[PDB]
Amino acid sequence: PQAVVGTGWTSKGQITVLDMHPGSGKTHRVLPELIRQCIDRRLRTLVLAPTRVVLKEMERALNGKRVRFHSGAIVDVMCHATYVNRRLLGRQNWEVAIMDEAHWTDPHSIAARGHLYTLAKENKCALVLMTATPPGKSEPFPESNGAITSEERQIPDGEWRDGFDWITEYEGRTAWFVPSIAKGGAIARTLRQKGKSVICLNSKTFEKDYSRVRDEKPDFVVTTDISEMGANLDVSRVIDGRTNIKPEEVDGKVELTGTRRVTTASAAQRRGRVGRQDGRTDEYIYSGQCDDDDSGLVQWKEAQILLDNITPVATFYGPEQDKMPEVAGHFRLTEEKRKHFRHLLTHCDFTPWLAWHVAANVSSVTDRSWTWEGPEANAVDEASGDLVTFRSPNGAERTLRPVWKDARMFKEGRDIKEFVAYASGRR
Ligand SMILES: Nc1ncnc2c1ncn2[C@@H]1O[C@H](COP(=O)(O)OP(=O)(O)O)[C@@H](O)[C@H]1O
Ligand SMILES: [Mn+2]
Ligand code: NA
Repeated sequence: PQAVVGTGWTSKGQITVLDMHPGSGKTHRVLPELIRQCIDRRLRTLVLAPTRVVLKEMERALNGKRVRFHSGAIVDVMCHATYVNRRLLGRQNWEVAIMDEAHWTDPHSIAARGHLYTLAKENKCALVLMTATPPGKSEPFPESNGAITSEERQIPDGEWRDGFDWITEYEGRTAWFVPSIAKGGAIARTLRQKGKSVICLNSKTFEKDYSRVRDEKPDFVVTTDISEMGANLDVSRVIDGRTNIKPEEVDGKVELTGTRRVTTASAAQRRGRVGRQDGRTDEYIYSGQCDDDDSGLVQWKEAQILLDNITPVATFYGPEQDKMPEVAGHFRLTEEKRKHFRHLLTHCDFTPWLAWHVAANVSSVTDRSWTWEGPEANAVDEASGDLVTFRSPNGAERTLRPVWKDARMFKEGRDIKEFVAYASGRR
């Protein structure tokens, strides 16, 4: 059991980074020991899971302990997002905070470790960050429970016919990381045409399909970064193009153009899907280098948006603090507008970026004219190339043309149809 958590780790102001390689037992071994200690010492304790799947991991890992799981117990377990979103309103307090997967660059995750770091720094609580890749450390090839042979090869970027026999002549199960759902679909179509069984994991398919992997044992799992954390794919090979889709504010809009190179922490998680078992050798096949400079991504603005509205002078976790795009408190809203912000996040599935721009600028919680009164360049097109139309309750035909344009609302795991429900005032 890691050295720095024998005792004194639970002391107000203590920040414990556990740099623990993948498969090393952060979730199923170390966490139950930290909770057993916290409960014996009667310390009110917060546990933060990135995702529902890691939360369900924790429910098994903390089976037979007095713990309350959130969607007469002093340990609260919830998702990073749940914590931050609740703090946007009679807030609860804990004196120990344990964050699992504390590398995650989801804006709720950056915001939560920022708030907890700030509290720690003011002696309000003790903080434990657990991850294979602490923020600041640049290490794509961390340690494994078993050997991984890592090799650079050219990897197909879409459909292919000949020239990559090593993909289909492999005898074990593979996980192939792809930068988008669309790129995922084209890889999966080719693999199935080559007679392979394939399950696609992404935000649209996960809750139905993740549990199928264990059972069906497909030749391939074609997955986005959704599988970077707490996903057990039980594969012997990862194929990793080392790309991701990059949400970025460009000329006042959020775009999803093109690909960025992954961060070391992402490459490590992707490689981390294999080498989980000693006495087995697994493969990690990759293409090209990593890039730890993700400062231009909208996630940092979205993290500050969330952090400024859940708060001394609050900062990001120290290593990430260079990436706060504005002076602390810049994005704080009035109470009344934070209420609107929280509604749009929790009930309308808005990005933090869009929810902030709407709540800061719009007169009423009932106004929808912002969805059609944007500049002509912001008009949203259907697949067939026609501009999306819908009807306000008075029967007026509108073209979807939002003042604030976030491409994430109209592709890659969200549908135009759900935004139209909101724009037409059905919400
Ligand atoms: N106390 C325990 N009870 C049950 N399984 C455990 C326990 N400790 C470790 N394991 C198992 O050992 C492995 C630990 O890896 P895991 O906790 O996923 O690592 P990490 O979170 O550091 O990536 C898993 O297969 C887990 O189920
Ligand atoms: Mn884990
Ligand atoms: Na399928």
